[PDB]
Amino acid sequence: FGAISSVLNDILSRLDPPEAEVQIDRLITGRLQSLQTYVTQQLIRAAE
Amino acid sequence: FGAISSVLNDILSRLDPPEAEVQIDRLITGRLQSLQTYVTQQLIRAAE
Amino acid sequence: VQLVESGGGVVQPGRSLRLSCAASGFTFSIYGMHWVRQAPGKGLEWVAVISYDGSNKYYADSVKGRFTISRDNSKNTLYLQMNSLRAEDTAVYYCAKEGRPSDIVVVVAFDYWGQGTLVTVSSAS
Amino acid sequence: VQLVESGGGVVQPGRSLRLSCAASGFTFSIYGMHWVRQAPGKGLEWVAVISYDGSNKYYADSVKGRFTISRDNSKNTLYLQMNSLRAEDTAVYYCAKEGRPSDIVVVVAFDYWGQGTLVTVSSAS
Amino acid sequence: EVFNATRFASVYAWNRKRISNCVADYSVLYNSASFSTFKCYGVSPTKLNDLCFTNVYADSFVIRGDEVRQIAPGQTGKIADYNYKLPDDFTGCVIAWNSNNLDSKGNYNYLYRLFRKSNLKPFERDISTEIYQAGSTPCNGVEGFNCYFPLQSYGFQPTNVGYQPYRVVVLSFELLHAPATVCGPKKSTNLVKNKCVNFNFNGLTGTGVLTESNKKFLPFQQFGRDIADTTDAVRDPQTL
Amino acid sequence: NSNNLDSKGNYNYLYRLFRKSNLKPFERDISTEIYQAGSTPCNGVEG
Amino acid sequence: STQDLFLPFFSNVTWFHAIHRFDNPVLPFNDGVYFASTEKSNIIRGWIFGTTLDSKTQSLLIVNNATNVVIKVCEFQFCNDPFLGVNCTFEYVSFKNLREFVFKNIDGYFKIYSKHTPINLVRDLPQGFSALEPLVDLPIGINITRFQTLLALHAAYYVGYLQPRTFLLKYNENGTITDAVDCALDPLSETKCTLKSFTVEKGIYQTSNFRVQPTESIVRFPNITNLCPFGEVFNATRFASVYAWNRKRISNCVADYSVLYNSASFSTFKCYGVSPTKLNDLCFTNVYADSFVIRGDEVRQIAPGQTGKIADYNYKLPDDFTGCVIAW
Amino acid sequence: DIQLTQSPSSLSASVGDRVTITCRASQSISSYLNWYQQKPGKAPKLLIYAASSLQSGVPSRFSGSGSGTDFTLTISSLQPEDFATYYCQQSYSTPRTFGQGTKVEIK
Amino acid sequence: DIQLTQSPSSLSASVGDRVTITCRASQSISSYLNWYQQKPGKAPKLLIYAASSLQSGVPSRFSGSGSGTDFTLTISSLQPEDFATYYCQQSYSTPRTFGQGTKVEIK
Ligand SMILES: *[C@@H]1O[C@H](CO)[C@@H](O[C@@H]2O[C@H](CO)[C@@H](O)[C@H](O)[C@H]2NC(C)=O)[C@H](O)[C@H]1NC(C)=O
Ligand SMILES: *[C@@H]1O[C@H](CO)[C@@H](O)[C@H](O)[C@H]1NC(C)=O
Ligand SMILES: *[C@@H]1O[C@H](CO)[C@@H](O)[C@H](O)[C@H]1NC(C)=O
Ligand SMILES: *[C@@H]1O[C@H](CO)[C@@H](O)[C@H](O)[C@H]1NC(C)=O
Ligand SMILES: *[C@@H]1O[C@H](CO)[C@@H](O)[C@H](O)[C@H]1NC(C)=O
Repeated sequence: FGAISSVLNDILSRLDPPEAEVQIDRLITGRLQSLQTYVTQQLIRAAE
Repeated sequence: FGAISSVLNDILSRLDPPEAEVQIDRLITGRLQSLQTYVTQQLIRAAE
Repeated sequence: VQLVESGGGVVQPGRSLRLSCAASGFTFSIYGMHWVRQAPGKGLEWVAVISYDGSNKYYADSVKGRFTISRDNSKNTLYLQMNSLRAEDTAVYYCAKEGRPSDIVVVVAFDYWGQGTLVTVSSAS
Repeated sequence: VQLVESGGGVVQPGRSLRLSCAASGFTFSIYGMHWVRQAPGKGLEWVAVISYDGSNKYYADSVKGRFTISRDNSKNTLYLQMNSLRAEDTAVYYCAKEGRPSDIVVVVAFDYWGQGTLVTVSSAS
Repeated sequence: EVFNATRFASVYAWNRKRISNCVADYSVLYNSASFSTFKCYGVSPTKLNDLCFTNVYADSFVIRGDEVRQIAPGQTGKIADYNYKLPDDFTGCVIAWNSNNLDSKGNYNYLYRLFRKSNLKPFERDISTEIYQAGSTPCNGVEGFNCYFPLQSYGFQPTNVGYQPYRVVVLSFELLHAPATVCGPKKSTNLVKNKCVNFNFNGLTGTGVLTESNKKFLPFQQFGRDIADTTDAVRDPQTL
Repeated sequence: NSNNLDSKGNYNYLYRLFRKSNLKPFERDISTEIYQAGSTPCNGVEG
Repeated sequence: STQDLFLPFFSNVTWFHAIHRFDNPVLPFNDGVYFASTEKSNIIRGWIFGTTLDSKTQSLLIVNNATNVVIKVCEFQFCNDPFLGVNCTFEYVSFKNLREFVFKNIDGYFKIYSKHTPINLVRDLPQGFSALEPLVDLPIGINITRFQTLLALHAAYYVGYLQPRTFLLKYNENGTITDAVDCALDPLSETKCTLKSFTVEKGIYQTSNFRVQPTESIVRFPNITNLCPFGEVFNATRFASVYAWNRKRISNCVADYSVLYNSASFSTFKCYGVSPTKLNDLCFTNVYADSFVIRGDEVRQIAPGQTGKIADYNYKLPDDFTGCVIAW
Repeated sequence: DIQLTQSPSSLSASVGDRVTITCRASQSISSYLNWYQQKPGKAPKLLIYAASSLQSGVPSRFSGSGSGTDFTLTISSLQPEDFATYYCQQSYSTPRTFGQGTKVEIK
Repeated sequence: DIQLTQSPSSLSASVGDRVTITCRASQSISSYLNWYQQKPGKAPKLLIYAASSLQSGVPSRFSGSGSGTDFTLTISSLQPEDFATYYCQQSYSTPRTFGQGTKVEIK
């Protein structure tokens, strides 16, 4: 999701929080967007 | 989508990747979000 | 920066003498202090050191027990109380402060000297 | 940067001589080297130039065929093999280094000179 | 040894030093205050000693003061584009300090390689003389006009801050899920099994329940993975 | 600019670089804390 | 599914013999090399990896003397026919056999793989599938371009070149690679990768996207009859006196600076403001041409940031302007 | 060959005067002169390169200018040590050549 | 106690000479020496610190080098005002000690 590493802990390691926050925030928006799609698919599939 | 210009080729041509990547990322998120809406509309309309 | 010394002169052997070193132009209470003496016609000899706060003191071997270095951070003055004076203690005594420039400041060096005061331990009248 | 020249002396007309210029104070192996001669009381006359690697060698009009320039990047020494000497070749010969003072490197320039050595082509004793 | 080495090569031919199979402590490098610049991009400097690296490369060279800024990720400059180029993403630290003490005697030993390299890929050393290339119609001689020979020389003199020589060493870390040749100075605790314990093997990290496994690794392999490419099995470093 | 009032060499000011390893935001470190940088001995300046 | 330098399936591999008088010629290296050798008497003994193979530059060596494996990276002096009869750096020490090897050089590392399947077909390469474990890794890092083998002289071997394809590797339970499909081998195989399953059942499957590559290129710009009058300015019959410098304004025309640049009759084509090459490229609104006559010394005198008779008294040039002084 | 001709061949002037020495090339070399100062019995010293750039350590009074074929060496205000022989020298192409020399003497 | 031995203890030289003043350290101190010039009846002045870094105002003809236990003070061109006694000084540990002094005399 356009961050330095996909593993969240590797972001917690490998750099201090004040900069690491920016990398994590990019991870969150990607992951959160994945649920939005997955849930929305279920509701429509659940309706079927 | 809150970027310098709508045309992808512009931002690529005028600016080299280190700065443009931020702008290209903005067009991706805007376009990709736009694609989500159309597909989700189709899935709902398809069920009807 | 100035270091004006005083208290030197002739003293009978075995008695005591106190030197003074007036500091100005810099933050006295933050720099460590040294006394350095030079006997007539001979080389340089380190004497003593006192920390910025006066808690730390070292002395040369030849003055251990007899010489006490002190500090007055209020008046910005350095002293050297010389006790049990003897002939080999006759020397020109300098005060100086530690000092470090700006860049290699990690390495501690030496710098600006007091003008020196003469103390002679001799029984002649 | 130093350029020590040698190999001068008296030579009879028609014989040969080798001039040497020892390089120090800089990376020799990356620069072109020039020979410049000055006839007694006369003006400067460019003689020969060699590329840094010695693959390229150009000579002036008056010395084509007779003069050979050579190079030893291991000893950082420049040589000028002169052959078929004649009366007009009498001159104080300089070795010289390309050099370029700043960023206008599109100037490729001329710089520091050796001290120069005298070559006399004469049958006199 | 590398950081306080007596001599470093010129920038146009920078030496690459491989560090592997050694325990490395970066507190010592951090602690010294002689270092003018300790800028680190991929990793925060304090945490260096903690982490494990698959590979460390040490690059040493000497540059003028003004050029130190050019030695950076995604930085464009004379020396950056022509001589030594950093990938924008590289995980490493840049260490720089003055060389007026050890050099700047005029000093012409150091060369910095101008036009002759116009655009340069990251992390290659280019030493080719290319006799007179940059741009011209005549070629392949001692020729003059508009050829302008590439390897121009720094002139280092005590007169020269912006023009003062700065020794710079650049450390590049390679980070991967592999046997990390180099790690920091951290003691090893005893192994505990069948219990919820936070663990890091070979600096792998993670929390789980360590249990003995019947699955048989092939001799070369070290890390197992699941269908979702999630670490499920590891080979203990100390005891296989 | 402060040249007009200050900078007479004026050594009055102090900046404490060597052993101040880190400070939290909006925090003052007024402890002199003689010296640490790294080693076991003390009571002298040393090298 | 993984992407790596693999040998494409069903490829052409050169087949060199160790028979009848024969030789082991030098072969080009590449991003990688596949070396499979079939044996009855264990003849093959070596490899070479050098840029030059002539002691000029470093050349890696691998040779198996009877029970020892040797690796060296000196600048060896190799014979033109390097054969083993019946500035130095790192060193390492330790048809019924098909000793396949994959020698790949990546990211400054030289990796070797191995397998020792026993075979009864002496003619040619057996159909089958043996995966190759990584035998040894060593960090040599040389600009390797060439390749040669060393044969014991009193056993044909094959050479293939790896390519950057994408493969789907079917790991088994205990971990052995049993099957793989080359994602680009044939349209059927493209499906298997896309479905990510080896069996593909009845139906129609969308796999990839067709594309038409742009073939030529066009750059365009309108022709115009507004040609720059610079020639008229230079070729004017009479210029005015230096004190009365005529100022001619130029606008609404296309200017061929290059034609001026190529013309060489002009004795001095000095430029300060802009390099004459960029003049044709770079375009401004206002162009001013000044015309007058002076002596040769004064041609020098008319320059920015300069004090002189013509320089100051009658026509002054500011230090700052972007312009070129042309005198002939 | 590219021929460089200096004029005048010699000139007399006094300290503080403004002097001008010209070197003209048979063909345009467009920025490639080099100006040197030579004293009798010693090797020349470089003054101006690219015909307009002042070499380090040479006083700011020395100045060169021009491009193409017409070039000038100028010393704004003469001092006793500046009386000498000055040579122009092209580097545009080979063979490299010199001007015939310009001698500056005391008036 | 770190002992500093200078060699020679005295030397005679002429104006313009290149003279080397040497200091040996009993144990490695590796960059820490401070060089001082002392003239009879006057207080010493710092010349070289960190064994190779020039003190402000000290003319460049004084130059220093060394690391470990091997150190030198070198004068490229001796000046008449440079004739004096020079002391190396160590600062690795306490107490700080001095070399015995090198007297630079006129030959
Ligand atoms: C490894 O060496 C080869 C030469 O054997 C290099 O290839 C040359 O690259 C240059 C590019 O600057 C081309 O102009 C040459 O034509 C190439 N040589 C040949 C024979 O074609 C190669 O660049 C070297 N590797 C690296 C990474 O530089
Ligand atoms: C393999 O070689 C044969 C000739 O022996 C040729 O006809 C064929 O096209 C080649 N195939 C490939 C994939 O290169
Ligand atoms: C095999 O080759 C190596 C390479 O140097 C040589 O040293 C060795 O003696 C040879 N023989 C054996 C048995 O290793
Ligand atoms: C060994 O390497 C150095 C590195 O520059 C080189 O100068 C030298 O010529 C090499 N040895 C030989 C025999 O070429
Ligand atoms: C599992 O391991 C055994 C050897 O102990 C072997 O016989 C079997 O083939 C292995 N399974 C696979 C899939 O390789």
